Amino acid sequence: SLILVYSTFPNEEKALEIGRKLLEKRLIACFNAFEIRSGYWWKGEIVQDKEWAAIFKTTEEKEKELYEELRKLHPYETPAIFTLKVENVLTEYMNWLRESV
Repeated sequence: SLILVYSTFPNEEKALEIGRKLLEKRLIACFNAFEIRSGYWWKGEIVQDKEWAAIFKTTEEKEKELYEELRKLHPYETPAIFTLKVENVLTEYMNWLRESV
């Protein structure tokens, strides 16, 4: 079925280049990326950062391969990579997604 894999990137160019590479490899059907502000602890201090998030849409069958490729293309050493399962999907869109990967 459809799965959404989320990650964050240091800038717009890196998010878009990785999404294009994943599409070139036919590992994902599409991506949606957007600018975010983030906050987290780093070296004992709370920091505020500006990043780009992206959601990568693909099938459950491609999840392992997508995790492996995305980890290998990521600029971050320990990137946020996690999966959100979906409960329903418009049939025609699910067919387009499945045919694409």
